[PDB]
Amino acid sequence: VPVYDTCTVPGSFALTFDDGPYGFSTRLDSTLNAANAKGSFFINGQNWGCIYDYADVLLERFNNGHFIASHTWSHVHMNQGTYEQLSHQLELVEQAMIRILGVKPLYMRPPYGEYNDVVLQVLRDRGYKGLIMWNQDSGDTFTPTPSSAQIIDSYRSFPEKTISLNHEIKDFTVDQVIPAVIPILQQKGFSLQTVPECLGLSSDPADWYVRVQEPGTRDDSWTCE
Ligand SMILES: O=C(NO)c1ccccc1
Ligand SMILES: [Zn+2]
Repeated sequence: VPVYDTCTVPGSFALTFDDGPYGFSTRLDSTLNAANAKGSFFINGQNWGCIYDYADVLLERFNNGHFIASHTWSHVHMNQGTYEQLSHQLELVEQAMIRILGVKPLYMRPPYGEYNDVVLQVLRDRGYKGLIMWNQDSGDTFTPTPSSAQIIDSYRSFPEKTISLNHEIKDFTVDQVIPAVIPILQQKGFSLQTVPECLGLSSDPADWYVRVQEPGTRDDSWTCE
């Protein structure tokens, strides 16, 4: 399976967000949507909330052309898992997206940026088309944590074709950084694209997923316990 860390489309720039959705996600998506900016979201199943409790955010995200991909169910250190454990960690997110959205993801980003040959083999066997890394880090999960002003200033020098790592579980990323950096990036000539579009893969959201069935209605299986 191919590993990607840099866009190829001239002028493109990928704002990417890990570990969500979360309690500020509706705000984040409204900010992106108001600027016609597209985000890439690498979601968990049970980590900072249960994915089924975020179904409405996920549906808005899906239907507005944002890119949704897997970050594993439980945010595991994948280099420590067996083939079978990793397959389960991916299957569980696939199943949630099948229930909520009717589709399976074709892409994923490994927690901690940690992967190996077992990870790549599981991805190949499960039909994934790509493992998505990054090439610039906002620092929003560094500890001690930089200020929003520091993060915004770092964004002023991230060049074209950046795939930027952010975490939507950080309130200041949603409330301070992204509202400041969208105009910085758009006004200097960058196109805020999803990762597949910026890689010269398809710009059609339907090509980022495999349709399995019609989206489900919420029932008692929409649970993480
Ligand atoms: O899982 C992660 N981000 O979503 C991660 C964690 C540590 C370092 C780099 C990335
Ligand atoms: Zn993560």
